[PDB]
Amino acid sequence: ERPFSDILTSIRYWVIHSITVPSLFIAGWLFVSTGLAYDVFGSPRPNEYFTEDRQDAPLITDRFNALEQVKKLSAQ
Amino acid sequence: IGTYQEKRTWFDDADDWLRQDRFVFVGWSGLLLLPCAYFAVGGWLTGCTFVTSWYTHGLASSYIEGCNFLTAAVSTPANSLGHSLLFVWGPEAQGDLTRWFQLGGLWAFVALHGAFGLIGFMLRQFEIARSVNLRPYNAIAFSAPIAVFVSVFLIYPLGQSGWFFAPSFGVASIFRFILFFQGFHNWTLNPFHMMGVAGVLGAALLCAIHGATVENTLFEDGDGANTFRAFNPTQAEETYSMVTANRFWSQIFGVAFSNKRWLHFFMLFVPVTGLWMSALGVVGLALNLRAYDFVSQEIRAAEDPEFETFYTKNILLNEGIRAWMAAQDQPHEKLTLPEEVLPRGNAL
Amino acid sequence: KLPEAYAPFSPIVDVLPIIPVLFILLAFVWQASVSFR
Amino acid sequence: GRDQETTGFAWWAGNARLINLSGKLLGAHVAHAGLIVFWAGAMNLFEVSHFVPEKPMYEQGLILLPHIATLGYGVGPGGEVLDTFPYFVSGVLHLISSAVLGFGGVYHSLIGPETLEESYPFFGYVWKDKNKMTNILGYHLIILGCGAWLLVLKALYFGGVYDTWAPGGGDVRIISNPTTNAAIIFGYIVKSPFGGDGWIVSVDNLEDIIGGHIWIGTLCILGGIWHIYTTPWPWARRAFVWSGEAYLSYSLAAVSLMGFTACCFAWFNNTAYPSEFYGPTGPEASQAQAFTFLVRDQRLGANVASAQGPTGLGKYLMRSPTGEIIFGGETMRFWDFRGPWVEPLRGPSGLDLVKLKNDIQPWQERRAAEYMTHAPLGSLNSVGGVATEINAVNFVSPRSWLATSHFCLGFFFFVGHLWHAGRARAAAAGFEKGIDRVDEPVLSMRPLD
Amino acid sequence: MLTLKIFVYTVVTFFVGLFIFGFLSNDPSRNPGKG
Amino acid sequence: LVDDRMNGDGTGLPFGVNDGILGWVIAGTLGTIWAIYFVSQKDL
Amino acid sequence: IGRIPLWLVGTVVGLLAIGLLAIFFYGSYVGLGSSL
Amino acid sequence: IFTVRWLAIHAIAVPTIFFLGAITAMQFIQR
Amino acid sequence: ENTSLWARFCEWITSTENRLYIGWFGVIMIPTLLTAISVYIIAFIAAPPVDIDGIREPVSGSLLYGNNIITGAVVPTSNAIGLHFYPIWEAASLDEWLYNGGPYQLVVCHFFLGVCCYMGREWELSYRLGMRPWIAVAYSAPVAAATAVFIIYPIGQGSFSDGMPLGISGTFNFMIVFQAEHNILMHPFHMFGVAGVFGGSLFSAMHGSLVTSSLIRETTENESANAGYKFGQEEETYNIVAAHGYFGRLIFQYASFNNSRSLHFFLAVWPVVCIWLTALGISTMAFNLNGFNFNQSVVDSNGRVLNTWADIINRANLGMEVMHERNAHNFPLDLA
Ligand code: CLA
Ligand code: CLA
Ligand code: CLA
Ligand code: CLA
Ligand SMILES: CCCCCCCCCCCCCCCC(=O)OC[C@H](COP(=O)(O)OC[C@@H](O)CO)OC(=O)CCCCCCCCCCCCCCC
Ligand SMILES: CCCCCCCCCCCCCCCCCC(=O)OC[C@H](CO)OC(=O)CCCCCCCCCCCCCCCCC
Ligand SMILES: CC1=C(/C=C/C(C)=C/C=C/C(C)=C/C=C/C=C(C)/C=C/C=C(C)/C=C/C2=C(C)CCCC2(C)C)C(C)(C)CCC1
Ligand SMILES: CC1=C(/C=C/C(C)=C/C=C/C(C)=C/C=C/C=C(C)/C=C/C=C(C)/C=C/C2=C(C)CCCC2(C)C)C(C)(C)CCC1
Ligand SMILES: CC1=C(/C=C/C(C)=C\C=C/C(C)=C/C=C/C=C(C)/C=C/C=C(C)/C=C/C2=C(C)CCCC2(C)C)C(C)(C)CCC1
Ligand SMILES: CCCCCCCCCCCCC/C=C/[C@H](O)[C@H](N)CO
Ligand code: OEX
Ligand SMILES: [Cl-]
Ligand SMILES: [Cl-]
Ligand SMILES: [Fe+2]
Ligand code: NA
Repeated sequence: ERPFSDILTSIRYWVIHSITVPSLFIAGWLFVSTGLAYDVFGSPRPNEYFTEDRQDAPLITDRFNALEQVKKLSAQ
Repeated sequence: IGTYQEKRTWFDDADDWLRQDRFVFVGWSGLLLLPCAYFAVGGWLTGCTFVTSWYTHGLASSYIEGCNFLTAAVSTPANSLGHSLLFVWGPEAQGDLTRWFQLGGLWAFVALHGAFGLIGFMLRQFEIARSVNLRPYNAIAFSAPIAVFVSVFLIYPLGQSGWFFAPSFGVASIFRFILFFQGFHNWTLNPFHMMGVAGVLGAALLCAIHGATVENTLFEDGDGANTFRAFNPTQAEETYSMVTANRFWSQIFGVAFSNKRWLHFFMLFVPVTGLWMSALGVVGLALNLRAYDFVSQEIRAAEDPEFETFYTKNILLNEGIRAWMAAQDQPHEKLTLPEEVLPRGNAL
Repeated sequence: KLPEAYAPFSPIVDVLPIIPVLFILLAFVWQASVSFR
Repeated sequence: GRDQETTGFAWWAGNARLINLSGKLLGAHVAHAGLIVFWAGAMNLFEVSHFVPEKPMYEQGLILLPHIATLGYGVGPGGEVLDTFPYFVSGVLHLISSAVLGFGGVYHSLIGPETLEESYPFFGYVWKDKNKMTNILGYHLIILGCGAWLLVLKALYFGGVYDTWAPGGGDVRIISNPTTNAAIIFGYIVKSPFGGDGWIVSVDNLEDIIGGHIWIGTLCILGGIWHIYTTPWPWARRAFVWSGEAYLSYSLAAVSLMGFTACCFAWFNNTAYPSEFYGPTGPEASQAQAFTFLVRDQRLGANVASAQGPTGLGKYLMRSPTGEIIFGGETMRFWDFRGPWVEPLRGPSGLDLVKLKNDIQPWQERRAAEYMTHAPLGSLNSVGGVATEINAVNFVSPRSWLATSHFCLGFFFFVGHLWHAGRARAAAAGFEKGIDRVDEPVLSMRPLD
Repeated sequence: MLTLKIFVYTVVTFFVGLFIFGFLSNDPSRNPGKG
Repeated sequence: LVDDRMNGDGTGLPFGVNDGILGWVIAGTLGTIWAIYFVSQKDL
Repeated sequence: IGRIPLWLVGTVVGLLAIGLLAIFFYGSYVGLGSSL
Repeated sequence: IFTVRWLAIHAIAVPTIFFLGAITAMQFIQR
Repeated sequence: ENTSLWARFCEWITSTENRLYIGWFGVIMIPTLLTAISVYIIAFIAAPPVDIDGIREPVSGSLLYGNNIITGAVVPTSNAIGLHFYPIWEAASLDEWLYNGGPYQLVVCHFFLGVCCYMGREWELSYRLGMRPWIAVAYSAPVAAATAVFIIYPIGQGSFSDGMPLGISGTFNFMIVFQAEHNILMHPFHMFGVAGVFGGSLFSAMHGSLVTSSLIRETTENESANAGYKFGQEEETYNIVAAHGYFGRLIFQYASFNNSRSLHFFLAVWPVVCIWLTALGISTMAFNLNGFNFNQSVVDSNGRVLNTWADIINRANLGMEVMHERNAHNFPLDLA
């Protein structure tokens, strides 16, 4: 029935988990370290917070053209 | 059903598969609860980790920017977006995911999926109670968290200017929301909120008292020093002395419970009633119908420079919360107020 | 700072406070090893 | 060890399994004493290694280096550190002694005698033997009296203990003629605990401190001899529960009272806890704010005696509830604060206006580090002062740290005293496990109504 | 006003004396349990 | 001064007493309770 | 089944979790979010 | 296996490990 | 034992036949709490205005001086007093004692002694009834919280004016000022306490639902289903076998709470330990240990301050800070 006590003790679990868990950890590490998190989720880099034109907190101030405007005042 | 032939269809097979004992129960409600709840928790954990709030609120609320667990949050959209549902395909995002994250659409995603997950969860409570043939008092009790969630995350922002004034999904975000209700609504002075506070405090009191009383009337039921192994689910006798408990609390407090029915119904009743009263109060606050002032007190203090109460002190504190919080709280309002018009006491 | 004859052992010193915290956790390890009998 | 099926105690109550095992109980005690001395030595070495000599000994998060520095080990006239070798020696000696104690505790826990009566009748003890328990209590009382007389010897003959009240800003001062007046010592112990007096946090001088230590050491030695050569009276037998759990609860209540009391010493006392080593107390830096702003605003030219605040009470000087002249700010609650930089400025009636105008000392002026930062604010994750302060300075007061922690552990130990006192009473009565279910006491009582 | 202090001191001393001597007066034997 | 005051707040008064009558009534009350308990102890 | 002790597995997972929490607390004093 | 238990356990476990590796990576990011 | 004065007094005090048990802890609980009740009621009804901040600016707090139940409060002691033990005999007149805040000190001291002796009396009744004694240990958490807000916090701040006012609007005032100066919301002990009351309500609702749902028929749609049998039988109703199955099937059927004793122990211990934690959080913030301070923790590559939800909380906190005691401060840095 595998009541979660025998599987954790068995080596069959840890043979296939000595690769999957470290590979996922390394995948997350590279996902952060390659800038892919910034590119995918749109968070600005520490050097990409203030553009030369605006030096204050950005404001969306529009609804139906919000996509075009956020493309305008984002970090290019 | 009801002594009929009832030729089988696809529904009978689907019901037989869904209503089976497993590691996790699925049921028909799992067609909604499992995806909606998984997406709500995953979206919250993703927004707290990667999705920024620099565009909408002008602040950092994610782990990629330097925020803690108590600090990062899934922030609400901008007030200029109003009550837009903020779909990915909607006119705001226009099918662009990386700008949909930047536009605060993840808050609407998490909120709608959490609401439907709560719906699916209390449906699951109904389905499991029907499978085990028990009354759905768990669902009746869970109706109050659903009411609180609906009134707080839906009804209040729909009454206000937009989703921007809704609670952002986080810790410091919720603290901001709480202080905003203190400064702008005088939420402590609201009798519905007072009823909710009484309900929660009385429910915690009931939990502690009931647990301590049962654990201190546990009977012998064994010879070892650990009473926990003295319990047997097979036996048909009560594990604690209700007569002894009743006499103890009658001579300590004056009143005591004599019915386990009434004791546990009261334990169910107090927090549900408190949370429902608080939900009604937040609904009242959704339209700024707040119990902010006492007219007699304010007229008395207006015509009397001597008359002061702690309520007047609270009113003065709320004024400072509003004045010193609005400029950095609402960037849409563009409140560039100078420091001299902001109120100050002496020397601080 | 430590005296000049004990300066290389200061990084060893920097870990020594946490050993009592490690002791109660060692007791928990021993309870796990005896399977909480 | 043993299992639950024989002892009756679960793993989360495993130390109860050695209640009746004298040798294992002794081993647990000796290993725990090794843990205490190990923390002392390790934390001392950590504080020495993390010690910057130019900064005072409170911007660095050091709590026990001030404890050695109060004794006079490596302390200059004004409060400078001179050398850290006594601190290093104390840490190393504690580490080695902890190694010895840990070896003994591990030995007696693992392969020592399981029970001490069958082979070592001097150390064997049953919890119901009142004469034996008073003998052990007498041995420990004599040991504690010797420990107090050790501090007395250090103060009297070994040229130690730092006096803040010495002129110029304190000095390591050898104490001559300690006040052994019974009236003074017991008037300290029987007086009010409130703001006017303070019950035990009122010692303003090392003479009274060392006189009280002489009294406590002599009394502890005499009481130890008394307990060695006596047996508890029948009234004490009828009043107390004689079991090992009840004795633990008595010790827990006493040590929780000690924990609250030490928290109060930490927050208010500036004599046994010098400000140069522990930072300002609660009342100071608040008195120092008013004092420094008074002297600054009279250095500009504005008079401070005839200057009133927005409420008409005095921006700098006012009168206390009693007619003493005190500082006029919101620090009127802290008008009882006595400091080495205040008393020469203070006179019989009040704050001595003429002394404020003319007889201010440059070292008292330079004692503005008391006020500047270092007021016992500081937040949990460090950062600066009040909760609305920004991330500028890395400081929390050591007085704040070892007052907050000590109040927390004192309250927990009061709770533990309640738990153990109740369970000891229930054990002596016979219903620690529950109700007998065939003859419960309630059915033998008349109903209330 | 001094007599108010005298009366309160008498009352407090009375109740504290009742507390102390009542707990001295065979308190561990006031149990229904056999022991 | 404009009124009569006890002026006992502070000054480290033992058990808070500032007159001998307070110490005497404390001792008398404790002694009376002790005497009743002593002549009336051991149940009988 | 029973090849590696369950208490040993739980102990190793406990050290990994404690180390991860230590890294998380150490990262609050360095880099982003360190207020410096 | 690939049953309901496997699917639920892995749908919880895999993104949590990915996110934990991501957060451990973000611990060493400096401005 | 029957013809002796102290005997008859002892077996009247320790008697379990009283309607309310008195005991040797009750001989101290009853007079102190009756004194506190009387003084609190009289002060709440007709207390003259009292100068809380020591700045000759009294606040009313009493109904006959023009306020309602919500805004009426027995106001704390004067700041000028400090924690200097001001009873009636230390005043020259009752009017002066009332103007300086003596009723608050009287009620708070008597209430602290009364709740401590109430806990002791709970233990005493548990001992005299053959019970187990840890109901007093459970009650030690609200006593700790009351001590923290009425005694310990004034001790740490140096003035009984810092005590929580005996009222509702005064309680809110104490809350807001405490927020402004200690950041209680960002204090982990306060988070533990909030989680404790929320989980206490959660577990109370769960326990009530599971015990009220798991029944066999004994009460019909009428008052009772006694048609099977009337009162006077030991054949028990209820269930904890199907309730545990429902709770298991609710999530994953491995978090086993099949032991009713373990379930009730958890119900007892969770809110008690969390209220212990939040009471000690208040006691630590009394000595200004305060909450988390993450103001301007997030800075960019050039070092500009990126705003934060913690920064918004900081703005609200300092807005509260400039309002508190508008006239009671003469110096910039708030230390006393
Ligand atoms: C201050 C902490 C402390 C101390 C000093 C002790 C001490 C003791 N416990 Mg105990 N315990 C503790 C905490 C502590 N415990 C905690 C927190 C729990 C709850 C998890 C328990 C639960 C518990 C149970 C259930 C039992 C004990 C038992 C015992 C006794 C014997 C252990 C034994 O025989 O098995 C042997 C143990 C080991 C072989 C592993 C320990 C390894 C050594 C001794 C320590 C680690 C190495 C150390 C660094 C060596 C120092 C080197 C030296 C040269 C300096 C012993 C006196 C037993 C008992 O009651 O006796 C009847 C028992 O069954 N404990
Ligand atoms: C006359 C016999 C005797 C003596 C001298 C001691 C002495 C001591 N016991 Mg011990 N004990 C005894 C009998 C004795 N015990 C017996 C029969 C039992 C039952 C088995 C125990 C059980 C016991 C336990 C369970 C524990 C102790 C502990 C301790 C130490 C506590 C003091 C401390 O660590 O703080 C600090 C010390 C001081 C402040 C004193 C300063 C040093 C002075 C100057 C030395 C005094 C010299 C003095 C002239 C000699 C004393 C004369 C003697 C006749 C009393 C201490 C050294 C505790 C321990 O393990 O500590 C390691 C502990 O946990 N004892
Ligand atoms: C009397 C107790 C006490 C006191 C007052 C202090 C005080 C201090 N310590 Mg210290 N320390 C202590 C005990 C104490 N310590 C112990 C027992 C250890 C051994 C582990 C250490 C090891 C230690 C180190 C290594 C360092 C300090 C440092 C410091 C200084 C800064 C502390 C800080 O950074 O934030 C304080 C940290 C906290 C407030 C963390 C809170 C932990 C709470 C109590 C957890 C409990 C919460 C809750 C109940 C959890 C429930 C879960 C549970 C069931 C498992 C400060 C003056 C630092 C220093 O400045 O060096 C000189 C330093 O680096 N300490
Ligand atoms: C020097 C004081 C002292 C001593 C000698 C004892 C001794 C004993 N206690 Mg006890 N206790 C104490 C203080 C003390 N206690 C205090 C202060 C409290 C209140 C918190 C308690 C509450 C308590 C309870 C509820 C119980 C005992 C029990 C026991 C017995 C078995 C202990 C055991 O093996 O559990 C195992 C030890 C552990 C599992 C470790 C405990 C982990 C704690 C709870 C988490 C906190 C640790 C963390 C590092 C600190 C965070 C900071 C802190 C300030 C919160 C034993 C004889 C048991 C008993 O009654 O047996 C008869 C039991 O049920 N105690
Ligand atoms: C010295 C002793 C110290 C304690 C004295 C103070 C205790 C006060 C008694 C509690 C109130 C009585 C509740 C009546 C209601 C009542 O008597 O109901 C009776 C009820 C007993 O129920 P039964 O077990 O009999 O239920 C079965 C019935 O349906 C069949 O008869 O008591 C309870 O519900 C349990 C205790 C709840 C008590 C809730 C506390 C409510 C707080 C009240 C606050 C008042 C406002 C503040 C004042 C302005
Ligand atoms: C102003 C200074 C402040 C500081 C001074 C404070 C001094 C406090 C001294 C109290 C010490 C008494 C310990 C007894 C504890 C209970 C013993 C018992 O359970 O006792 C019971 C026990 C059972 O056999 O009996 C016995 O062993 C009898 C032994 C008890 C001793 C009796 C005390 C002397 C009696 C004097 C009567 C006072 C009479 C009234 C005076 C009126 C003045 C006008
Ligand atoms: C019984 C038991 C127990 C307990 C145990 C214990 C408690 C132990 C211990 C122990 C101890 C208590 C130990 C200690 C120690 C110490 C040591 C081991 C040391 C040392 C030394 C050295 C080597 C040093 C060096 C140095 C110096 C000299 C200075 C400079 C620096 C350095 C560091 C280098 C438990 C709980 C587990 C469980 C149950 C059973
Ligand atoms: C060192 C020092 C000093 C000195 C001090 C002292 C001298 C102390 C003491 C003290 C004392 C001298 C104490 C005593 C005590 C006692 C106690 C604390 C007790 C008790 C107990 C109880 C609580 C009881 C209970 C009971 C009753 C009530 C009756 C019946 C029985 C019973 C048990 C139940 C000074 C400050 C000067 C200076 C600094 C340092
Ligand atoms: C967004 C979004 C989405 C969703 C997604 C999902 C549904 C997923 C996920 C996910 C997840 C789900 C993630 C996670 C995370 C987690 C974490 C990050 C964790 C952690 C941390 C920590 C720190 C922990 C600690 C602890 C505790 C407290 C418990 C036990 C012990 C330990 C130590 C482990 C999609 C794509 C559809 C689209 C739309 C939007
Ligand atoms: C209380 C402080 C005393 C200071 C001097 C200590 C000297 C120690 C002398 C011990 C007194 C001996 C009393 C003898 C008691 C006997 O065990 C029984 N009374 C025998 O009848
Ligand atoms: O009196 Mn109530 O309160 Ca403790 O802070 Mn400073 O002083 Mn007042 O201020 Mn915020
Ligand atoms: Cl001020
Ligand atoms: Cl205010
Ligand atoms: Fe129940
Ligand atoms: Na002001």
